[PDB]
Amino acid sequence: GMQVEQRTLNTAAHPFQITAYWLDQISDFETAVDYPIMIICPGGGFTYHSGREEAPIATRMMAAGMHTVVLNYQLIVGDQSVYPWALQQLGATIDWITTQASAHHVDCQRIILAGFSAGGHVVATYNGVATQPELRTRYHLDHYQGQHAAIILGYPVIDLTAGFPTTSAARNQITTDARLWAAQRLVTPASKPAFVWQTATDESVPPINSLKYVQAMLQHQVATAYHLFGSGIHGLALALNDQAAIWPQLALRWLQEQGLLA
Amino acid sequence: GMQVEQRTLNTAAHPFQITAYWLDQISDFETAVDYPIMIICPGGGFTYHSGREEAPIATRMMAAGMHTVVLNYQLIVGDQSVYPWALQQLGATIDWITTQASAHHVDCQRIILAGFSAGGHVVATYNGVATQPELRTRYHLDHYQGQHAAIILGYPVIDLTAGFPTTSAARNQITTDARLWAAQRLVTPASKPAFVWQTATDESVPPINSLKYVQAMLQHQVATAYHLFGSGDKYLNDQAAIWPQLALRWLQEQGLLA
Ligand SMILES: [Cl-]
Repeated sequence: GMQVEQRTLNTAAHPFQITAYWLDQISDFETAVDYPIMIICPGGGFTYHSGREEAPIATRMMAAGMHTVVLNYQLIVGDQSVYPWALQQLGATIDWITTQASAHHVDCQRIILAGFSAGGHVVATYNGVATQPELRTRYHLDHYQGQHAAIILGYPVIDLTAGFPTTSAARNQITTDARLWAAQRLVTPASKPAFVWQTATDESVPPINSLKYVQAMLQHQVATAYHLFGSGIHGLALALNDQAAIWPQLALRWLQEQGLLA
Repeated sequence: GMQVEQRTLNTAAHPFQITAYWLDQISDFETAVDYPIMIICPGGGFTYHSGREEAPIATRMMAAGMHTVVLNYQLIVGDQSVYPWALQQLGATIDWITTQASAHHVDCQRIILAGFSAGGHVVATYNGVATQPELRTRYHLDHYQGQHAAIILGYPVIDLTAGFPTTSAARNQITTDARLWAAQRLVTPASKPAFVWQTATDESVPPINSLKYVQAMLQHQVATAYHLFGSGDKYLNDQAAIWPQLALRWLQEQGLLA
């Protein structure tokens, strides 16, 4: 069982919506077991918030014994830019989770960020910025509590010059802050570990994006797994076990290896 | 059941050893089967031929229904170069397999090359050279019959300037033919499909080697997959059990197996 909580949060005068899915305890009368938590930054190419792939992933991750929160980060809608706002909102969401840690029994040493497509850009960029003191200051992230332990990236947008979006006017709408264009360029040995996956045949998000982030992580010897699946079927929305999608099985095992999951 | 055959073969005045592991036919009421075959180019940094990881891998793969041959390609031993000799030996080994195909029931439309570390350089370079008639001529492969359908690469050496060897004298010893240094640069749409992987327990070069090959394959629209579990034991044991499942699935997706 789970409790669903919808909220509208606000930071930096850019309100945003989240849904929390709080996993129930085995008993209300037992000493609490603090569960890890995954914060999901959806896809949607910075114009919408994808749910199609994200909802099944949330379900699967929870069945493994985790809480999940979906973060509907700033979009370009209504002639806005995404940054720096999305980074502040992700920071504010992590902070909010910490404030809920006793109420819903959240292990705040085991906060995992997961980003898909455009959300992958937000997460990957966060992973860089939030782990460098100078950049936290610059993007005002030192106002927030809590930190992530690791990230998961599925078909992430990583470099806004690498094919998505298709035009420079679109890139500059997302942000004119060129420092945030290329998330791989913000990787340092301080970046938290990452599990990255994509399909080789991806015609929506150019695969060069994940190759770029993985290169940089490996260059700085950050703990990293990367799975580029041969067939597009492995990237389809969810419904080794031959009867279930491969990638969640790999990600879960990786989280176990990283000490982030029982 | 299998039969083991040891041979010392010779091409280009550079002898080389192979061992072939020929899967037995079963007497049954299933239709005749010619089995695929995997040719293993071992690791060993061009100074030895590794068996420690290769042996159980050969064993796992044969259990999926394939023959295997192990090719002890040219090393730098005795003040020698690796190339072009290793490519010619691999070509010769494939030719040899075609001549043995009726005797052992080998599906020569399903020859799979598997290269580990330094042997990954041989296999990756071969996938590029042997699929281009002009480079076939240049490296005297025009002479040999048979062609591989796909390759597997474990933790491969791909670009002899991307970390290993650590010295120019070393690189030159492997080969002074700089066209052969960077296998990714020889990828074309004619290159065969490639499955690449590495587990955390694997000791090899920086994985940017693998990434560079895989990107080249993507750029030329050749089927490829890449499974990096980590770069550097219940969990490590498990990775060893998991990657072959992915390899075998991929081989099935490619029509190369069951
Ligand atoms: Cl959607």
